Amino acid sequence: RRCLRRWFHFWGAPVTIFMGNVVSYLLFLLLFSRVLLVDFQPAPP
Amino acid sequence: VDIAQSELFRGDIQWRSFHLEASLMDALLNDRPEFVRLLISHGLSLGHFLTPMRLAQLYSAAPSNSLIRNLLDQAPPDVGHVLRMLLGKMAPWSDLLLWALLLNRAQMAMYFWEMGSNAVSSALGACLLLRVMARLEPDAEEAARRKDLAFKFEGMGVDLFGECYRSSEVRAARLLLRRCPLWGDATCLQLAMQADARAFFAQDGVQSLLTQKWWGDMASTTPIWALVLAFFCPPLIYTRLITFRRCLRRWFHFWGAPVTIFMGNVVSYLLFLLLFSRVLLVDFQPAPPGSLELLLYFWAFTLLCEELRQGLSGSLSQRLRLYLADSWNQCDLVALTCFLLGVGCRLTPGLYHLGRTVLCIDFMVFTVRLLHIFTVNKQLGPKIVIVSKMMKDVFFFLFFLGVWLVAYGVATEGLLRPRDSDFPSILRRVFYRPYLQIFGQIPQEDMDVALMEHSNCSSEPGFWAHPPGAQAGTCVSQYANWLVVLLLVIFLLVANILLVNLLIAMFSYTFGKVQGNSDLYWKAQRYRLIREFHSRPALAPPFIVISHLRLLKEAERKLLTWESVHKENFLLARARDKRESDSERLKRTSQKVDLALKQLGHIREYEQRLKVLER
Amino acid sequence: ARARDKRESDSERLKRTSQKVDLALKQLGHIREYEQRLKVLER
Ligand SMILES: [Ca+2]
Repeated sequence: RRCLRRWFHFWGAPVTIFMGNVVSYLLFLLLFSRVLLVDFQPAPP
Repeated sequence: VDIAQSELFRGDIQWRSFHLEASLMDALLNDRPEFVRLLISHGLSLGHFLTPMRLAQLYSAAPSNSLIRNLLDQAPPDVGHVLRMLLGKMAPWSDLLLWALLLNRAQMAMYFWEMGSNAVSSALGACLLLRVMARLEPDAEEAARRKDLAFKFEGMGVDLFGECYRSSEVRAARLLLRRCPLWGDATCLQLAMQADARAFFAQDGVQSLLTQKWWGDMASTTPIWALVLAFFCPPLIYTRLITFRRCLRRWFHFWGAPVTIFMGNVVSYLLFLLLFSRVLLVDFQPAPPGSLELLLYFWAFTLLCEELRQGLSGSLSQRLRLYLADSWNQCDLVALTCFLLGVGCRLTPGLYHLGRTVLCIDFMVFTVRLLHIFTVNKQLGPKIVIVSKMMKDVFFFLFFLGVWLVAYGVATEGLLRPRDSDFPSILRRVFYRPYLQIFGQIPQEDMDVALMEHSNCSSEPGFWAHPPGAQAGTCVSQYANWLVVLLLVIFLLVANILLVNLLIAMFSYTFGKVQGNSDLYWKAQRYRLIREFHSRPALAPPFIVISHLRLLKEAERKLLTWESVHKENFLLARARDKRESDSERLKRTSQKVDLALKQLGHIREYEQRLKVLER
Repeated sequence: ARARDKRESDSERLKRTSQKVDLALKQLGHIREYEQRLKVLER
């Protein structure tokens, strides 16, 4: 289908993968700090 | 082509216009600059030659799906509409030159401009057209050729004008530029402004011309201090201090000069800020606005009305857009808008504080706008431009620093485990406090456990210390405190030395690189400034209101001939210079040698035949 | 294009020009000898 073809075309482009990866990476750090500064406790995780 | 002149035009054969008409057409369609030059050189009546049908043929000869074809398709050449569209809808040679430019036949255009009439005006016009064409060109490679050709014309136009300027200063400068152009209405300079012909404005002649317009009727050599004394002593103008009914004529001459309007405006602007601060720091109160606050509101309203006039008289959408283009006009608009919000919030019963806050920021915008003054001085204008080009380095430093601050800030906070752990404070200790450490504010007693009391705060296992700082956390762990100090050492090393020094290195390199271009850019922008103040009403902003309320042939033939003669002389000198260059002499010398070798062979053959006949 | 560019360089023209001169000098000598022989035969 044309719609599916365009969808993969956009989401398969190297740039979009890069940007998508970057956004995920930032959230990872933000999650990391949240865990490290607050959620980290001697109790079980 | 050399063969044709050698053989077809050896002189042994006559020729006729009709004979050469077909060949000329072929050369034009096939882009044969040498031939078209040669054919015209042979006494061809171009004016009687060109026909509208032929002209249509040329345009039809555009290459395949060339950009020009797209414009023609969207647009019987109908060229006039095309140009009117490209610019914005604000003698055979001229037509041929226009045609050559559209098809990007560099040599063809170059030759036609040489035979043209309005050489200087045409040169800039070509420079404008190509740059617009290249910007719109999608090929992304033809644009490179168009950009190159544009530079060639601009370089040629400036070279010609310099010759004209030297020959007859008053003649060229005044009449040759200030006059209205051909194929357009905006003066010749405006064409340069549209084309962003940095080099052209960079020329000495125009700069001298602009300076003359900048000072208006007053002599361009008037000392600045002398102007200031005159400004504060209006009667003083009539003395011999300023070099240029008679009294009224002189009065308007002095007060109408662009420079005096600028200085008068600057003095008013400073007083505006001084009034602003007086209101902001003292007179601002929750009570209804006082006398001064009202005066400021009226004063600001005058600024708003003034800036409105600028945009309204920069094609409503066209003039609005170009007015918005100027960065300073953007600064004015944002400044005024914030001012309205401040007053609006100020009047509302419940938003007095918010009103004051936004005004304080607004005042910051107005003060920053004051940097426009430094764009006048020739030793500061270039500096301001260069500063604009440093933003690339600053952003690099910020992003690099921002990464490091997050890396160090979070790690330090993680080790300490402060008990406050309140989100606003967390941000303070993660970003703020580390940031200040760059500038010598290093709170050792808030991070080094050795400098803090030991006390029991939380039942959590491990040891704890009580920092004295109010925002340093009630109690911070001390498990691996040596690591915290170690990071502090690393952080200072990286941020406080490596990055800051690296930034200085980038500025040193960037400043050296863009010093040349920045100087040209300022010189070009100098015109835009002068035009802006040339049309501004004489009175100052606080009193500008009244001005707003009050607001509510053969010589040309002689001039053109004068232009052409210098162009012809300029080309001949350049062409002769080429012929006298070493390489050309070497080429011509070698050819003569071959001719000599040829005759030597013939002589040698003659001797042999004579020797045989000696019997 | 590169090879032609080299052949059109100034140095190469100078080299080729000098060689042609020597050839011209050679023929001049032969012509000079021819004139001498003809002059002798003029008797
Ligand atoms: Ca303005």
